[PDB]
Amino acid sequence: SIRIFPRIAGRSYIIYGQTSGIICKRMEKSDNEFVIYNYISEHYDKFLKKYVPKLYGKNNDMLLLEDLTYNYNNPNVMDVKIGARKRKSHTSGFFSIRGYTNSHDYKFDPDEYLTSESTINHIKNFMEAGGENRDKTKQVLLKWIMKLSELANDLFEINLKFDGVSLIFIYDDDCSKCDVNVVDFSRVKLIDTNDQMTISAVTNLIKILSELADNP
Ligand SMILES: O=P(O)(O)O[C@@H]1[C@@H](OP(=O)(O)O)[C@H](OP(=O)(O)O)[C@@H](O)[C@@H](OP(=O)(O)O)[C@H]1OP(=O)(O)O
Ligand SMILES: Nc1ncnc2c1ncn2[C@@H]1O[C@H](COP(=O)(O)OP(=O)(O)O)[C@@H](O)[C@H]1O
Ligand SMILES: [Mg+2]
Repeated sequence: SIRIFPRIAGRSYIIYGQTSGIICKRMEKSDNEFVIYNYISEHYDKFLKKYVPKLYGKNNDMLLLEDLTYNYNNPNVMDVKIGARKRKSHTSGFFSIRGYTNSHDYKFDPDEYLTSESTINHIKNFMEAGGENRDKTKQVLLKWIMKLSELANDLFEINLKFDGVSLIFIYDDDCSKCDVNVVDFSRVKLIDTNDQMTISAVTNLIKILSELADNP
């Protein structure tokens, strides 16, 4: 019957679709996530196509979403919250890592406030599954930098407050494939300017990933 999806973070009920390449995410409190997918579809379709998993449909309170992990033999996933948290400040100042594949092995704790040193170490821990080939992990980082730098650019022209949105970083163990996408629109709001807090989150990650890519 029901196969639970292996979430990295969050609190939402998420299951595999009965069909390949789909995940079903329950909207717990309101349909606001659906309203925001549809708004972005009508007002910023290009943003939706570049950065956001496909919404294929709705079944009562379930969103049918593209499984970002589907085309991977051995996916490693990191969830980084880049939008404002509800009440708390960010564990790494401009963003909060919420989890990653194998994080329990490094005693990662999502409640722990981190220094720059510990933040960088947790991202390094996440890259460990990618093996010893410096050149291949560096190509993963550069492709993430490529898409995040375009996202930061595009966000200047989008009049949404991306409260609670996450970045889902994915790379294959063999480092042949990687991506990053924006998920979780449940608390996103209309506003009459751009979201400088969320832009600062992305530019700060671009800065951290760039030092990792340039490390000797
Ligand atoms: O601090 P946040 O905003 O990163 O964390 C929220 C938390 O989000 P998440 O960890 O499920 O993504 C849950 O909120 P929802 O995203 O589910 O609405 C927690 O329930 C929420 O606590 P609360 O809903 O009981 O206020 C966390 O917020 P808070 O710790 O800032 O209060
Ligand atoms: N489209 C997706 N494809 C693959 N994994 C996803 C997708 N959306 C969410 N996830 C997984 O589910 C987790 C929680 O997703 P999110 O939308 O942030 O839900 P919540 O509202 O519970 O925080 C993420 O950390 C990630 O592991
Ligand atoms: Mg979330």
